[PDB]
This record gives sequence, C-alpha cells and structure tokens, in this order.
Amino acid sequence: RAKAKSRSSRAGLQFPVGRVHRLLRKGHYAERVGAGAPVYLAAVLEYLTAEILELAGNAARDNKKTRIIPRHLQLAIRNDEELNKLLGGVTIAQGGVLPNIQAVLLPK
Amino acid sequence: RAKAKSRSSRAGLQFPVGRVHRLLRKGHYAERVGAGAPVYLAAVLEYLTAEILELAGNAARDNKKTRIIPRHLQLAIRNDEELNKLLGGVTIAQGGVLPNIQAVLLPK
Amino acid sequence: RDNIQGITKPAIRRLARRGGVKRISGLIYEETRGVLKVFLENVIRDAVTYTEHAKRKTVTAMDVVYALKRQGRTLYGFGG
Amino acid sequence: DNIQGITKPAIRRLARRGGVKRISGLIYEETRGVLKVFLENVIRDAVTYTEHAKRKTVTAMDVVYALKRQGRTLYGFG
Amino acid sequence: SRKESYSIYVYKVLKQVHPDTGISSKAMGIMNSFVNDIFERIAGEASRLAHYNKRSTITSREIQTAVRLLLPGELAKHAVSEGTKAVTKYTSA
Amino acid sequence: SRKESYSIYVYKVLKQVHPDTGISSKAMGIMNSFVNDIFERIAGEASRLAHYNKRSTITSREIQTAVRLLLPGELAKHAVSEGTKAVTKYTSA
Amino acid sequence: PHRYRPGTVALREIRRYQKSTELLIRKLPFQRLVREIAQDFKTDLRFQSSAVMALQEACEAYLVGLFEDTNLCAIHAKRVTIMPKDIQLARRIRGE
Amino acid sequence: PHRYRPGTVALREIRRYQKSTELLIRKLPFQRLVREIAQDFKTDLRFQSSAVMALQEACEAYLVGLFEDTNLCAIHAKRVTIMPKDIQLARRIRGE
DNA sequence: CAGAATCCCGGTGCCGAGGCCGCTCAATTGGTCGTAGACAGCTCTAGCACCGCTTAAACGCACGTACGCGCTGTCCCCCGCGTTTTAACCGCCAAGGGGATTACTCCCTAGTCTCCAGGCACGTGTCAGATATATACATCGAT
DNA sequence: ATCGATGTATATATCTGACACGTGCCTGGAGACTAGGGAGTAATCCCCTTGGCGGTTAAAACGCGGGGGACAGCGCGTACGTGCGTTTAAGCGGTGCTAGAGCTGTCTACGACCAATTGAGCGGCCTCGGCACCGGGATTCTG
Repeated sequence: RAKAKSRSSRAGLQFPVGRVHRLLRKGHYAERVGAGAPVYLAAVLEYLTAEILELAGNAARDNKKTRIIPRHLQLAIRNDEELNKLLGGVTIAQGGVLPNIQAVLLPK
Repeated sequence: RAKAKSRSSRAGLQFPVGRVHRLLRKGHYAERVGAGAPVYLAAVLEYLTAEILELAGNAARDNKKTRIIPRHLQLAIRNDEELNKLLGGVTIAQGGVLPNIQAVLLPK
Repeated sequence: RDNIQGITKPAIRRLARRGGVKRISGLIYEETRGVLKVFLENVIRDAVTYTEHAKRKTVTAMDVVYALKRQGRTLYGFGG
Repeated sequence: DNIQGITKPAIRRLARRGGVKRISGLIYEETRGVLKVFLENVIRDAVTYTEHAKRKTVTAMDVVYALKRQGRTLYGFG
Repeated sequence: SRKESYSIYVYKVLKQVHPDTGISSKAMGIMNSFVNDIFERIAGEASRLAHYNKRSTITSREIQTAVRLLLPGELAKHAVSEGTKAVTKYTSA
Repeated sequence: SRKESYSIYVYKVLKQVHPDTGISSKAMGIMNSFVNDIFERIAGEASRLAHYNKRSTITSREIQTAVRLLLPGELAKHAVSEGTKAVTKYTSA
Repeated sequence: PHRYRPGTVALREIRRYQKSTELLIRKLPFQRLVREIAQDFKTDLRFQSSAVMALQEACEAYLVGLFEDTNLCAIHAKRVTIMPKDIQLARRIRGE
Repeated sequence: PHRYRPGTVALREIRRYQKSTELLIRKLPFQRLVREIAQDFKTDLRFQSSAVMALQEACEAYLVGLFEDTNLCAIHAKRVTIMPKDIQLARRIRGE
C-alpha cells in the first residue's frame, strides 16, 4: 500500500481540496461532481484571500501597527476600485467610514 | 385494482399535484419530499392566480372589451398596493405606464 | 412607550456629523425617529419568524444575520 | 457609428411618456451615452451564455437569463 | 418535442372567476411565466429552511414558513388559510 | 462537538505574504465569513449553469464560466489563469 | 393667423404617449446598433428575431423610468427644465 | 472671552467622528427599545447578548448611509441646511 | 499674535495571541461496474440577402415669449458657551430556565412493476376586433 | 360674455385571421407491496440569561446672546417651443439560398459505492510582549 499524499500537495495549494469536494457533495448542487472542480475552486479562493491580505497588511504598516484589525480591512476594500465593486453591499463591523468632506462646506 | 382517481380530485384543486410533486423531486432541493408539500404549494399558486385574473377581468369591463390583454394585467397589478409590492421588479411587455402628471406642471 | 425618546438629539447629531452634515434643521429629529422605527420593525419580524420555526425561545445572532441577508444587506463578523 | 440612429424626436417621445414637459438642449448627448453603457453589460452576458453552449446563434433565453441576473425580470418571452 | 405549460389550469380558473371573458395568447404567456417564478421562489426558501435546521426532508412546515416570509401581510393570511384547508381535506378523504 | 474553520489556511497565506505581520481574532472572523460568501455564490451559479444545459455533472467548465460571470474583468482574468495552472499541474502529477 | 401658446401641445403629447403602448425607437436603426456592439465580443454571431425585440423592450422600459426619476429631482430645485445634473444626481443616488 | 465663529467647531466634530470607530447610540436605551418592539410579535421572548449588538451595528450603518445621501440632495438646491424634504426625496429615489 | 487644540514622547503593566500536547474520525488507496456523454451522420427550419415602390418621418429655418439667473434687503432661527442634574456604566452576588446531548424504536418515504387515461399535436371554421367614413361636441385664445 | 377654428371622440358598416373546439394516441401518473433508517419521545447536565445593589463622574437638559443664512421681490436677455416647406430612407411585399439547430445510434471512459488504515487538525493549556493608559512637552491654527 503506497504512502498517502494529500491532493493539495499534488496541486501545490494551501486550501483543502478534500474539504471542498465534501462540501460540493453535501450541498446538493448536482448529482455528480467531476474531479477537476475542487482544484479549480480552491485555487480561486486562495488567490482572492492573498489579494485581500496584501492590501490589509500594507494598510497596517502605514498606520505603524503590527496586527491587522478590521479598520485596516475596511480601508483596504474601500480604496480599491475592483474590491469595492465585488463587496459593495457588505458592511464590516467596526470598520467605520473613509474621511471625506464636500468642497462647498470648507471655509474660504 | 380499483379504478384510479387523481389526487387533485381528492384535495379539491384544479392545479396538478402530481406534476408539482415530480418537479420538486427533479430539482434536487432536498433528498426527501413529504406528502403534504405539493398540496399546499398547489393551493397557494391557485389562490394567487385567481386573484390576478379577477382584477384583470374587472379592468377589461371598464374598457368595454371582452378579451384580456397585457394592458389589463399591467393596470390590475399597478393599481393594487399588495400585488405591486410583490411584483415591483418585474417588467411586463406591452404594459405601458400609468397616467400621471405632476400638479406643478398643469396650467395656472 | 416612551422608549423611542431614548434616541436623543445629541446621538442624532453625532450620526449626522459622521455623514458630513454641517448644519441641521430643527425638524430632522422626529423624521429620523420615524425612519428608524420601521427599519427595526421589519428586521425583528423576520428574526422572530426564524426563531419560531426552530421552536426556540431565545433569539440568537444567526436569526439576525439571516434576516439582514434576506433584506439584501450582509453583515460580516457575527457568524455565518 | 450607429449611435446617431437614436434620433432627437425618439428621445423626446420617451421623455413625454415619462411626463417631462420641457427639455434642455444637452439632454440628448447624455442619454446616448447612458444607453450605450447599458446595452454592453447585457450583451456581454448573453454572449457568455451563448459561448458556454457552443452555439453560434444568440437566443432569446440567453437575454432573459442575462436580464434576470441583473434583477430586471422580463415577463412575456418565455 | 412535446412542451409543457399550465394553460389548461389557468383557463379552468378563468372560467370560474369570469365565465364570460376570454384571454389572449400573449396574456397567457405572461400568466404562464408568473407561476414558474413564484414556484421557484418558494421552493428555494423552503430548501434553505431545511438546510439551516439540518433536516433531510421538506414538509408543509417549510412551505408555510416560506409563504409567511415571502408574501405580504394580507396575502399571507389567506394563502395559509386555504393551504391548510386543502391539506385537511386531502388527509380526511 | 467540533467546529471547522479556515483560520489555519488564512494564517499560512498571511505568513507567505507578510511574515512579520499578525492578525487579530476579529479580522480572522471576517475573513472566515468572506470565504463562505464567495464559495456559496460560485457554487450557486455553477448549479444554475448545469440545469440550463440538462447536464448531470459539475465540471471545471462550469466553474470557469461562473467565475467569468461573477468577478470583474481583471480579477476574472487572473483567477482563470490560476485555476488553469492548478488543474494542469494536478493532472500532470 | 392661429397659434397655440407654449406648453399646451406638450401637455397634449404627454396625455397621448401615456395612453398608448407601442415602441418608440426605430426598429432597423436599433438592430444595426445591437449588431455593432456584439461584434466586440465575438465574430459572425447570429441573432434570433425575438432577441432584438427583448433587448428593445428592456431598453425602453429602462429609459422611461430614468426620466421619471429625473423629473422629480428637477422639480425639487424649483425648476421645470430638466438638465444633465439631474440625471447625474438620480444615477448617483440610485447607485449606478 | 475667546469665542469660535459659527461652524468652526462643526468641521472639527466632522473630522473627529469620521476618524473614530466606536458606536454612538446609548446601549441601554436601544436595548429597551428592541425589547419593546419585539413584544408585539411574541411574548416572554429572550435575547442573546450578541443579537442586540448586531442590530445596533446594522441600524447605525443604515442611518449613516441615509445622511450621506441626504447631504447631496441639500447641496443640489444650493442650500447648506438639510431639511425633511431632502430625506423624503432620497428615500423616494432609493425606492424605500 | 495670544492662546486653545492636537499630536507625540517616555514610563508602567496586563491579558490576548503564538506555540505545544493528546488523540480520534475524516481522508486516502484499491477494486468493481453501470450509464452519462462524446462522436458521426442526417433532416429541414429559419436567418441572411436583394429588389422595387410609396409616403411617413426626419431635417432645417424663422420668430417671439416665457423662463433662468444674478442682485438686494431683512429678519429670525441655528450655533457656541455655561450651569445644573439625572441616569448610564462598572463591579459584585444569586439562582434557575432553557439549550444541547444521548438512547430507543416505529412509521414514513424510496424503489420496482404493471397498466391505462390525461393532455399534447393537428385540423377547422366563425365572430371579436381593426378600419374607413361621417359628425358631434369640447376646449383654447382673442376680442 | 363668446365666437370660432381645431381637436378628440362616437356611431355605423365591411372585412379577416385569431380563438375555441374536436380527434387520435402515447407516455407519465396511480395502485400494490416490501425494506430500512430518519424523525419523535423521554431523560439528564449545566451554562448563560435575568434580577438586584452601591456609587461615581460622563453625558444630557436648559438659558441666552448674536450673526449669518434662508427667503421674497425685481430686472433682463436669450433659449426653447410652435409651425412650415423640403428630402431622406423606413416599412412592406416577394423570392431564393444555405448555414446550423435538433435528433438518433453506438460505445467506452468516467464517477459512485465499499472496505481497511492512519495521520491531519481540533480542544485544553501555558506564557510573554503588543498594546493602551498617564503625564508632560512641542507644534499648529484660528479670531
């Protein structure tokens, strides 16, 4: 009997291909699930996770902090013209708002 | 082998309980479907159909017509505060708009 | 009851300040209270409906998350 | 450049159905741009559904599904 | 080949509400799409209710709760009343 | 009972993107909600795409089309390359 | 001679077009525009006769609603002439 | 004594509250309001400590967004003071 | 240009995040087998192209009046500052209602086979609605 | 007060193709029986929700002085609406071609279902340094 090797290690991903395949079967989305579906979906979820964490970390560094907090996630999402479109209907707890004042209101 | 009779006749409905039961099983909504689900859903769909047809038929007489057309359905929906809330996003072809002019625009 | 009066004038001003409003007319307070009450009523009706279907007696955070999700607004940080 | 086929009289007729009494001279060029932006987002989805099916003919159902995905359910075309 | 539609049942209802009125084919098409829409909405919500409680089956309780969530206050009371009447007549037949 | 979460995988990604930075529990809860949100959206569209074509099996083409329909242009452009590379390496192994 | 005062014909046209239900855009010029836009996505496409009709119905239903919203934000400023900034404000508040 | 001119402090408050993140409504009054409204639907209900916090976060986000929309409606009329008709217009265009 | 507000720096100190251990149940490897769907060939529907003709609609011009805009005046209702008071917030102590789990067993739904009638294409024909003509009577603008 | 020139609507007759009905038949709903595991019931644990007291300062309520904003009125000048004569090309009716949507047949590569094995990752515990609070100094900006 060959020594087991995880599917994620074969594909090179960090996310669990086995858990994704299990969730695809238990959700009743269809009666059959092809072998290629979970590798593709795991690769997409990993890409979007890293794409967000990079901007959040840059915001944390600009604030001179070392731990990421929800304020940094709000600042990351609302400053990107594409993330803000995908997550427009989402409110983040303790996120606050972006500084903005109408030019008509400032003093002469 | 007794003579077969439809479930709709037992329930006292016009809509097809058998077709609804088939459509539930073929949709993969769940692995099991109970006996009472299709009778309840058929009765609900029959109720909403009769209400729509009653209002459209009244709107037909107000125009001395004898045949219902999309304009009568549009007028029936947009003049009822309950149906208009349920069908707020729906667009009906050949329906047109309701007559309305703002009081500010009329002559002095 | 009088509990609607607990949303005081200073709290409404602080909310308006976060939104960038510089000057506020004195009639805005009763209008804001009327706008808030219907929102709370709509969300709570759905939350209690989910609580009753489960036969529970305590209202949990998930019932609120699902209610907001149904209204078309998604809340991140409490579950789901 | 067929956007010029949406003539000024047609825009005025649409404004009349909407109840507009008086119309400013710059509304026409703004409306053409708004319509041009609206059409592209629907056609891109219709073509995506057509390509997934490997068909070469765009079909009414592709448009019905494209509109429903945007929240604009259309009744009448099946 | 063979299609499938509700035009028979819609016509049967029409002749009960207004036995002197007819309906055009264009209006019948809209009435046919209306039932498919509401059917999909109710079955969708019933499936979510079943999944949240970790149940394998769909029952009249899921249909009733979905109706109470989807339909407005006055439509919901009547729809629930006659749905329960139909189920009681079926089970007592 | 035991509760599953993506916290360890999000942390592995963070350690790859910014080794010196850390993350608070609240940020982890937000990320854990964002992942389930996008998962359900993609699986939903892949399911609709299967029924419209009378197919009984979900495949990588359904995922690729759902990704092109849901994500904006540049994000979809990159995500499709990532998924194609992953599937190609998995099959070649 | 005979001549009507400004605004009476406009009100008569409003009462006219809110009663009828026909399409107001020319069919053939619209069809050529649909053909021109689709070419940027795929070549040699074909369109069913009903697809163009579905697109035309959707576009006209969208523009009528946009003008309905624009007129209210024109009246709010105590004007009667609609102007571009009214469209821009309506679209900004609608979130599109 | 030294006195700031009208509006100087308002801009400072705007900057202060846009830079902060805490909640702004008092917790006990809001909790009593929530328990009062719920009593109309079912009697003897109980609430988890987190459900009230979820409701408060949702309500404050909704009100801040509505004020953001109302301020654009005020400027369109060339005013500075917000008034009830601005709220009614914003809600009408949003379709609430 | 005096002075009130915000920021930052050095010191204290605590409890939230990073890391370790035990261990069990979810994922992997190997095998069988049934049917979903990939490929080849054919039929014939309906999408594309061209022509001639009539005349509905779009285009270009003149003109004059009703609207949009800028300026001035005035008066009253928001803002900023100070004092009093009221009920929010923190911390500590009690107790018991209700959520979450385990063990049993019964009754509900899925599956297979037969068989027969509900409802789907196809054909026919007759009357509801569309159109042309005549004319009634309502409204708008000037005297 | 009314005239009279335009416009919208109504009443009668003729036509035509859309709707309602009947026929043939086939495939999908109903009747009868069996097997098995999902849901219903009862009992136990214990946790987290409701209720109360004491007390101290952060926050709300009430007054008042004044100034800067909202609102009404006026003048003016040019942008848009109404009506005519000209010209563009939309709409329609007809014929012909062939691209490609929809279907039947064959068959073989794919995914589902079982069983045995073990290690990936979840729960409980430890601890130490990132953050926050206090106080004093430096810089900015406003009336």
